[PDB]
Amino acid sequence: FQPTYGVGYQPYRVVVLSFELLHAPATVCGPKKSTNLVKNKCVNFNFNG
Amino acid sequence: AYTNSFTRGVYYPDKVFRSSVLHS
Repeated sequence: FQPTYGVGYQPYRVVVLSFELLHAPATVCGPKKSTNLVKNKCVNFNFNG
Repeated sequence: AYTNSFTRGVYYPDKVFRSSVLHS
């Protein structure tokens, strides 16, 4: 790789983020704020997404 | 040397709980 190369021949850094949405316990989350847990009422819920 | 395996070498196919069901 040389600085003179054209836009197609220039180097590009590449990253592939490979997600595993498995039915296992989750360990990588987005920044979502958790709440207290409500029981016996009908409620909306979100458990690990 | 050899033997017959009978009904062994089955594993839980996915990490989901199920009960009182027949699953293919």
